[PDB]
Amino acid sequence: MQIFVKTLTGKTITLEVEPSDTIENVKAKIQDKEGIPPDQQRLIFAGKQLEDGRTLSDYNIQKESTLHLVLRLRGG
Amino acid sequence: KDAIPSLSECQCGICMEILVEPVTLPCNHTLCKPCFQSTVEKASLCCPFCRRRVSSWTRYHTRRNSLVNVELWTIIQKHYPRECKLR
Amino acid sequence: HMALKRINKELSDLARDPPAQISAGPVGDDMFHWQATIMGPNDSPYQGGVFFLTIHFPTDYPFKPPKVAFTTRIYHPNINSNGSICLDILRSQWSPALTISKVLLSIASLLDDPNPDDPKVPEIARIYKTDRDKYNRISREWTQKYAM
Amino acid sequence: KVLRDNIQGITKPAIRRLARRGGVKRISGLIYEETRGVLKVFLENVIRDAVTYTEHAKRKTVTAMDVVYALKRQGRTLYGFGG
Amino acid sequence: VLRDNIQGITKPAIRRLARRGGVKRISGLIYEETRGVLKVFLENVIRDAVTYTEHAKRKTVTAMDVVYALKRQGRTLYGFGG
Amino acid sequence: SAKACTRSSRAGLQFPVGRVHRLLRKGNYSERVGAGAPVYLAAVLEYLTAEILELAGNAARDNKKTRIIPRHLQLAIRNDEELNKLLGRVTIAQGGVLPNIQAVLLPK
Amino acid sequence: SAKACTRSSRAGLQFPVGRVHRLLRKGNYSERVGAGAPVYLAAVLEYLTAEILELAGNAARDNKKTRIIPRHLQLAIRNDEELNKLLGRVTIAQGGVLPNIQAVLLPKK
Amino acid sequence: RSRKESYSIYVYKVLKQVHPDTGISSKAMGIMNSFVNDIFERIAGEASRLAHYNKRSTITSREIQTAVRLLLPGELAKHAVSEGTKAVTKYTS
Amino acid sequence: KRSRKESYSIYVYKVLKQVHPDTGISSKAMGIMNSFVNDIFERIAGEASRLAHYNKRSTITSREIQTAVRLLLPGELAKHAVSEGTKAVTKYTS
Amino acid sequence: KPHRYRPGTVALREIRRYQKSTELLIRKLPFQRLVREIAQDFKTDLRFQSSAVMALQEACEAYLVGLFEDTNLCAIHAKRVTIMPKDIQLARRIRGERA
Amino acid sequence: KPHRYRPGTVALREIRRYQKSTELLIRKLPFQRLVREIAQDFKTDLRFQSSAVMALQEACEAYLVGLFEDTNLCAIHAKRVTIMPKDIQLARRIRGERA
DNA sequence: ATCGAGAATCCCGGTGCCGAGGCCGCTCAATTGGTCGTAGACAGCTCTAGCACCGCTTAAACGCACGTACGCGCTGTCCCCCGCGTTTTAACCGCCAAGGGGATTACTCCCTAGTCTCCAGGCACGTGTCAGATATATACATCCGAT
DNA sequence: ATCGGATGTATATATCTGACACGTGCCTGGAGACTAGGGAGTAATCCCCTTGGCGGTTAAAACGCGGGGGACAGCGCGTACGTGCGTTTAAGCGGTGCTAGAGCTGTCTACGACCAATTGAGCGGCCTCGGCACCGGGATTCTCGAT
Ligand SMILES: [Zn+2]
Ligand SMILES: [Zn+2]
Repeated sequence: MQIFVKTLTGKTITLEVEPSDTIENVKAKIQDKEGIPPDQQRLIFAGKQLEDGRTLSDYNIQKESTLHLVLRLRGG
Repeated sequence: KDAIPSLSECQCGICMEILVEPVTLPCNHTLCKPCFQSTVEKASLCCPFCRRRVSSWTRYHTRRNSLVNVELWTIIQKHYPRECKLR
Repeated sequence: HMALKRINKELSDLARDPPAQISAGPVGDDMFHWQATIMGPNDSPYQGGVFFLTIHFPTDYPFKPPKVAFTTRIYHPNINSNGSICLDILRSQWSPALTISKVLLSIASLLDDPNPDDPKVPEIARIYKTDRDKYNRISREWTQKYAM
Repeated sequence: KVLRDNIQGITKPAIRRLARRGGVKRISGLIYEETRGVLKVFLENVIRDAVTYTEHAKRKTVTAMDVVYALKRQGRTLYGFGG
Repeated sequence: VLRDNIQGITKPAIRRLARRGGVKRISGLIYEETRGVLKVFLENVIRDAVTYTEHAKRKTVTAMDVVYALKRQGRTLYGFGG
Repeated sequence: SAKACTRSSRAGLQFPVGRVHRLLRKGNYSERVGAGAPVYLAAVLEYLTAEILELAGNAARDNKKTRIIPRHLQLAIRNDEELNKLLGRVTIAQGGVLPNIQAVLLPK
Repeated sequence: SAKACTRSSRAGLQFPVGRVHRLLRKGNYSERVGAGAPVYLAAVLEYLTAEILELAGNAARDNKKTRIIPRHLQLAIRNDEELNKLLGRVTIAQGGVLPNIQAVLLPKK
Repeated sequence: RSRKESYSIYVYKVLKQVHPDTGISSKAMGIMNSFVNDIFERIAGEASRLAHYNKRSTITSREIQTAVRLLLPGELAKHAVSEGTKAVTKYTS
Repeated sequence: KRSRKESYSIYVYKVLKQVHPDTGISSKAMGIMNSFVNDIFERIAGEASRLAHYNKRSTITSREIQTAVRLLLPGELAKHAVSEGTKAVTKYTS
Repeated sequence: KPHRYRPGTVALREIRRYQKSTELLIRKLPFQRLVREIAQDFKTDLRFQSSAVMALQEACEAYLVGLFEDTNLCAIHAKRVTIMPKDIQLARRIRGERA
Repeated sequence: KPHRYRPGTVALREIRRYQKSTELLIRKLPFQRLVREIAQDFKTDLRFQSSAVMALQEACEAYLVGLFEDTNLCAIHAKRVTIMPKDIQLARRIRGERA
């Protein structure tokens, strides 16, 4: 698929994942394409905090979805 | 002190200008009155070179109105009058 | 005003004596805005790394400290991804006596060795502390990704 | 609209009457200069506190409430003027 | 039962206290008055402390209670808590 | 100031700010407490502590000692004027009294 | 009690109890206010007011007047031993002072 | 306009209860209001501090009783304690 | 182990190190300093609360603390304390 | 031939008369003017309610009466009917007002 | 023939020594017994922490030192060097402790 | 004015001890991010009274003269704290032993803040009237030079 | 020892006026019923520390005595303050003009309350070494009887 992620800096990033793909593969793709450490991300889908236990198939992400990223980081 | 002052030492350590109404800190550091009168509210209330608090001395001298040094002011204005008059 | 004249003396001072691996110049017409370059020291994991940073001066100088920002991206425990710099002299012991040359050389000195006591980024600092080779290789790949 | 040499308004008979209420039988001649200074100091303190209280509240007229509050703060609690 | 402990404050002790105060010559009738005023002060402070202990449903006094009892009377004390 | 750093470091103080804010809120002084009050209160407290500590250290150095003991605090508090007026009622434990002898008692 | 009349009359008092409860709750003294505290406070206030009023009334009757002016209040407060200690720092407006003269200042025989 | 509450009617009722054939002027009435407010503030502050001391978050009757015992002198404190206990006992039933 | 007990030891020690780098301090002085800090804090906060209740307001802004410091401390100390607080407020917000 | 009182009896009569009265003893206008002069120093163009001036006058009168009572006691203590400035200074110092 | 100091010239030495010292001036056990009896008057079978007794002793010492300072000042005001009880009553009356 | 002997105090060096500053592990409270009812900042209007002025009283203040009593200094006398020496007493330090009660956790229950609805108690306003202040005229306590 | 002015204070009676006591409209704050959850009462258990006690030992308290200095009583003085009266001054009171500013009201926007995840500042327990306390020796300095 194609998922658009909007960050607090207004950076446009498009990810190509699958509904059956686990969160680990998605995080690996994020690491490959961005290099940002994994511990700094907890994503929000429809106001629900993402948990690595459930896969993408449970969420059933619609096509062309906007994804928001917020998580506390010490140091600013 | 230093009855024959050089022009270079008369430079204020902060604003790089001839001293105007010098104020002598207990650390024997001299600088112009505007610099101290500003740094007492918008700096850490410590000597910029020595880095130690001078709150008690300033508090005592403020009420006594003994901040200025008449001797150094007079020697500076007589030795270098043309820098003082342009201010 | 007085800040402008102080900037004039300081620019003359930096012109007459250039610090090693350091150059400063006004990119904008306004004298408050500045740009500078940092060159990786030889005795450092970074080799052949040159970076550009911007300097913003407040209305009153040197009563208030300047603000330094890293336009380029550097992987360091004490520097965030955005480019903000966490330095003790910048905020804690800023004094009117200190000058831009001194703060830049202090930034270079801290760039030489991270300080784990006050970690800007905790995970990077701790992974730096655990093993040298991991931080070395991640810094190498990051600096070839960005610096060169 | 300046005010000068007005502390002398506290006349000698007034201080004599106050001492007479206090229970004084024979008053010296140097009392009438110490009493004015003492009164000026006390009034200075109370007026400073009252002016601070009316300065905080963004008002340009002091009130009996401010004076009562200042006196209560200083330890000289006052009754019969509000509170 | 304990009694007649007010005589424990000996004459030399009151003399030393007065010497610290700054007196040079002490009459022979000061001691009884000093004992009386000290007893009054102790009675007041101890009564306040005991009431503070009573309110807390405890059967032993604590230096904290004495500190607050002294603070209530207008005589603040440092170096013991608070 | 910049965000995502400790408030005590943002304000440049040494005394804690979050602790002062919590004490103000949970100490039953008002229903609501402003966001700027703790910074001001901690700044005032730190200034007073720095002043009294500096005076005590000066006294201790004058006494040829390297550690401040309550006697030094008593001397610093009583010798100064404004601090003495502020702390007129409080009693320092094991602090002693200032050396004062009336001129009349001195021998002639 | 019968839990039928008003709260002030339920406790056999004259001072209000609802007003005392409201002042305790909204006077930011504590997070919670007990049910029995306002009754105790109202009773104490009423009893103190009763003593002051009766002493002032007696001092006024001895003066041959039917109204209590502040002078009577000052006389009643200063004359009583315990009330003087309780109200040591209070300054009553237009109260005057108790009449006394030191024995040394009386005329010599 | 605005409404300014006071302790007027209650003080007048107490005065009539004690001395059935006397009166009170306005100045003495204001003095009584100020005195009642002063005593109330003293007792409330002492009770609040007592509640805060023992890590409590409520003001029961015993806190007010202890504040009354602390503030007032001997005979006054005993009489006030007795009066308050009687009032609360008659109120609770 | 016993429950934690809050105290102002670390901050007093840090300020002392900032003023006199080579000077130590004893434990009784720490107790005295902690009591003094608590006393000043209670005085200032109580005065601010009372003054905010006087003007029929529910919040304690920086203005109330400024006026409380202006009232409690002597004038010479009050001026410096007000200046320091104004610094702290104006530097924290930016 | 003219009749005059012995020095001292008039003072006792004034004391007895004044301890019975309860009005004010300082003239209103001079005290109001003094209060205005003191106030205008701290802040300019202030305005005063009448009740505030009356409260200040009452407090000042009560404080001065107390101070004079203490001064008279100090004077009588040293075997002196007359009061002197040293008595006022001693009373104020012992009360802690000057410290 | 044996050396003897003048009457009153060692009181000054004692003053100079004691105003320099900071130790307690009252023996621990007698004061502790006095506190215990005064306490057991109010309530039977109390237990006192050591710090409580120390705080009580410190408060009493400070109060007595202040009272003696004021008494000495009163005595010097009365043109004397000795201190007598009437000075103590005068100091207490002025301070308002007894009134 | 001073010399010198006896006694108290201050310096300096050496030795020993215990608590203060640093370190490590850990548990909990401050940070952060976002959401939402409301506190008061602001603009606008109303109408209270604080300020300034005027003119007519007469009450308190002022300055002067006179007389006296008392604050102050001086002298003399007695007695009582002070300084020192010698002796009796219990404070103080160390040590051991016990158990009472402060302090903690876990549990349960019920007191009260919160919400809504309804109604009468006190507040601002207006009115009648008598308590006390004012004036006028007697009667008695008290002070003063002198018998 | 009082005697008779001479004074000031206390007492008896008319009167009239403005503040006090009371009636009234009403609206805002107090009373009544139901809910729920967190605070407070209760029970069991740990172990800190406070009370109790015996032996040594010795600094501190108690008693006695000589005497020098200070508290206190009596006398003399001259000067500063009390008392009284004529005169100049400004408080005091009434009446009026006005506007600066206290005080109340309607909007709504931004500051602060609330809640869950989280981890790093901060507290409890240990430990060691240096700054401080104690002791021995000498140098320095007030002090007093006799010149
Ligand atoms: Zn300069
Ligand atoms: Zn310096």
